[PDB]
Amino acid sequence: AEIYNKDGNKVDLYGKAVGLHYFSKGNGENSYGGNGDMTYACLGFKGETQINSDLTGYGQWEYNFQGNNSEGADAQTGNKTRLAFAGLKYADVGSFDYGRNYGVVYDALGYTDMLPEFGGDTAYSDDFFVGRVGGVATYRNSNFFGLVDGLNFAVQYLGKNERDTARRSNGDGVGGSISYEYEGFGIVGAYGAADRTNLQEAQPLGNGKKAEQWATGLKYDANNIYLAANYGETRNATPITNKFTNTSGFANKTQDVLLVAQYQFDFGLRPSIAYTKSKAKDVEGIGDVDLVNYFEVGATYYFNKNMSTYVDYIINQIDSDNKLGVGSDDTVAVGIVYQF
Amino acid sequence: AEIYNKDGNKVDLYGKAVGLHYFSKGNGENSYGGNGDMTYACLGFKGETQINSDLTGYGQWEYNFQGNNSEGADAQTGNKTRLAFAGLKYADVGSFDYGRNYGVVYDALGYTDMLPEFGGDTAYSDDFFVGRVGGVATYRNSNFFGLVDGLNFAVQYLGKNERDTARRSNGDGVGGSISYEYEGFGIVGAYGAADRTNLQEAQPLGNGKKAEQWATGLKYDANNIYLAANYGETRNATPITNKFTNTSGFANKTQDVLLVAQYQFDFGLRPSIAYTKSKAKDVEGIGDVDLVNYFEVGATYYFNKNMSTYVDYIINQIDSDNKLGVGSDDTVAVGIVYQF
Amino acid sequence: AEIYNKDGNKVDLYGKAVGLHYFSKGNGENSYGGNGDMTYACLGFKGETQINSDLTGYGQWEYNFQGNNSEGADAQTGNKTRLAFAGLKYADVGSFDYGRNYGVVYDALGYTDMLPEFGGDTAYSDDFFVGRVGGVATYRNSNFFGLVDGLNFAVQYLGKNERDTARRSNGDGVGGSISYEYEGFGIVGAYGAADRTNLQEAQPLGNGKKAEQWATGLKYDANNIYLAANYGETRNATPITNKFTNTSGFANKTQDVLLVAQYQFDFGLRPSIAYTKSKAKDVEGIGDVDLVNYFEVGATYYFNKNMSTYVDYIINQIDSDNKLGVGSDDTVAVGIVYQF
Repeated sequence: AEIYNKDGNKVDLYGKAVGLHYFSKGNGENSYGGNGDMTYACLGFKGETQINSDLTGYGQWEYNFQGNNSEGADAQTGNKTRLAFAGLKYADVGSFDYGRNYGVVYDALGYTDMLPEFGGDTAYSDDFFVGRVGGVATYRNSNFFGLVDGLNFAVQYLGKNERDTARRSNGDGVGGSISYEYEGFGIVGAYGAADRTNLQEAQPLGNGKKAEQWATGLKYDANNIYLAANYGETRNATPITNKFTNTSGFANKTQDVLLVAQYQFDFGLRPSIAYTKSKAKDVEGIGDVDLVNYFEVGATYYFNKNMSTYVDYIINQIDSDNKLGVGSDDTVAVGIVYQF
Repeated sequence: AEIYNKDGNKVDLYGKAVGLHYFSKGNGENSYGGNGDMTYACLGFKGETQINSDLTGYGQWEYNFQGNNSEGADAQTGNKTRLAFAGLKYADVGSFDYGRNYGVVYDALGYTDMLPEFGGDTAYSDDFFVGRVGGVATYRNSNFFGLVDGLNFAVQYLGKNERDTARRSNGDGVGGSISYEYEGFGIVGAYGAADRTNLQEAQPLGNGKKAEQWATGLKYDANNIYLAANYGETRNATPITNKFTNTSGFANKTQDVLLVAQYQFDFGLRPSIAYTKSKAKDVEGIGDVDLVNYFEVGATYYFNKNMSTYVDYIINQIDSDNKLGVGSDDTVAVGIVYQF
Repeated sequence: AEIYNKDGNKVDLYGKAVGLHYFSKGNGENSYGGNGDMTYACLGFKGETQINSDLTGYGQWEYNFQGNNSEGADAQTGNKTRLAFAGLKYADVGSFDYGRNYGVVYDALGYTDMLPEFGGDTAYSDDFFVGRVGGVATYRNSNFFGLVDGLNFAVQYLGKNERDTARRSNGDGVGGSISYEYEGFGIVGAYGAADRTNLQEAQPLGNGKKAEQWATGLKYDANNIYLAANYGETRNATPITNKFTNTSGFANKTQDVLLVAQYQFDFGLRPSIAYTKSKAKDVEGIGDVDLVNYFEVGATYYFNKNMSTYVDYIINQIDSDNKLGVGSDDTVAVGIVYQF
């Protein structure tokens, strides 16, 4: 909600309270999304100041406050800053920002990341260019310097992040994307390669000294209709765990397909139908193994722009003999969202 | 403070900075409330949107930021989300919300939870239905569907929370309350029973497979006067620790009495007089032992609706030979509160 | 940004998103400021209510959210509340506040704590009276009860803080300051002494039962010019670590000199030139050792009051044979700040 707007500076303080619950049989250990209370709340700000007609400054921070922990020792579990960056937009020359932000490949994956509660399986956090990462410098151009409406691109420099954990670490890398949007249609191609840290390489699964990720996306967004499609691949980038051996590392290779179709009724109901499949190839010891494989049926009802509720049902297609131990049970999310 | 209110959506951003200090002899280890700096600050939001004339959506999140930690490793100690839920209110049909909220028995205990700094001893957190818990679905009706002014009730479903700690865990349960308020008078009855988790049962103290809690309250609230009274009981629900053996678990049984009398002078001074006693029965090994037992004399002065100060003095009646090791020294809290 | 102002109560919600990066050779282990992403964001509030013409209440809380952590286990690293206090200002009698705030000696050190990114080396946190500490009661008088324009003083009572760490602990103490400001000129003297805790005394380095710190400052602040100077000394107060032996404690004695000169161009550019040197004396085992020693060249450009960028370059004068192991490499900070 725009809580401030004077002297060319407007601040938007936003946030949401999400009452959420997951339903899965058993202890949800073998299910797709887990089982039980998953309530949480978000709080963040979006600032934008007009330094003059062509130059705009801006900044954004967003935090995740878990609402399913006790007030005891476990109180902070799951709490984190999602975004934190600042930047400048200049006329038609483009924009540049730095800090914790979305990797460029997400410019692709963003297409299908539209399910009510699940979806966007391949958009992992602190995983190179697919989701939110720290230390990214990002340049973005819109409409090819104003010369070609609908043609956009971005380049992104990822700075090395040596964390205590191989899963949350990364070496330096570069990534870019090109997308074109013409009247309800949109197409994108995104790609990024990077160095893997010593620790990442010291992991049991996966083998290489470079990490790659590219995805393409197609979408039809108009007339209350939303059909989007994604296909991407990766090398030594996708994090995987062998639940049996308790071994971890990255998939040597994965081929990812995400499909989504939705419709927005004028009365507030937005039904959703999706399909996701991500399969690892050449996993040391296992061979080819599905990481994600399901159908999704769900719906969101919007009371207005501030209130809504939804049910997200995952019809898991992963089978019980999945070599890595990926769960095979279904998961049903019900939630009630307030937001400003 | 209502920082936003447009298009039927109003957001209230609130918070307080509390300079606080406890005075107790010794290392406050044997005193009632501890000794030293207890400064803290709170920040939260309360949103409410009018979906139309009969339907209202809403949400609330509230966080506790300890202000007595260093900027070192201990910086996060005591930090937590107190509330986090969303819900809908429909005409005279009632309201329903879900997320982290107050257990139904607190509908009773809330009566005497009015001391300047202490009080509400029996309203523990993550303790079934007495204080704030996670995963509660709560339905509340006011004025019996609009048919009977002053008659209100609530039912509440508690979802199982299996935490690493027996103290912060719980099984599924149900609770409800009925209260009636007629011209300054108010009466309530609250009750809830629930399953105890494996771990809770694996504890040394307490013995059962179900946890119960009920409290009743009477109050006179009018003409600058506030006299409230509470009496409740519990079975295998109250958490207790034997400081000697370092053993823990829950009291098999407790009988709780809380008394409060206060007066609001027109010039801002609100003196307070209270009495609290909670006694455990059949504690394995000890027998009958007082958990809480004191008198309270204190005062709050309100400069205005945003500023105030207070002194809360606990005249501890617990004696030095208390079998569990509950402290016997007095505690005096002084604080200065700014709030918006 | 003043987001609220009604009925004599105004709240100012402020914050900033800082994209920041450090450049140092090697693993920045031997450099002055480290190497890599140092992005972060701040959020805090400042409230002030007019209880009447002479009496003002107020409160302030400020939090630091690190933006260079992953969304994993390390997510909370570096997060902390910087300030948290409440107080009252009465006519010309002065003000008094309590909670986490700035120690009185900082009334001196504040003079030179003006570098774009570095500087204020001696203003440590949770280090008695030099930086932010918890549990400080502070009385401040301005203009000597209104009788002498420009004459100000403060007294401060520090309450004992026994933390798990000797570095973050403190015993009771008292401190005061006197400063005088006449037309662009300002002079200050600050001093404080305190008890050292058992644990602090149990440390290998440093020897005493009392901790002292005093600093004086001179400054010329006018006509776009800023020249400030600080000289202070300490006894058993400055925390020091022997990187070789991995030993820690406090310097028996230190002599600190901080120098700063800056100029604000009308077009937004504020160049900066500074010099800092802090040298420990009588360090058990080493003798005299420099703790900090460098020159600083840097610049800040202000697009407007909400946006800016800067480069801070540290020309480290510490030499590679520094007995304690203090790093000798240079560090260059580049950052882009959005703030409201």
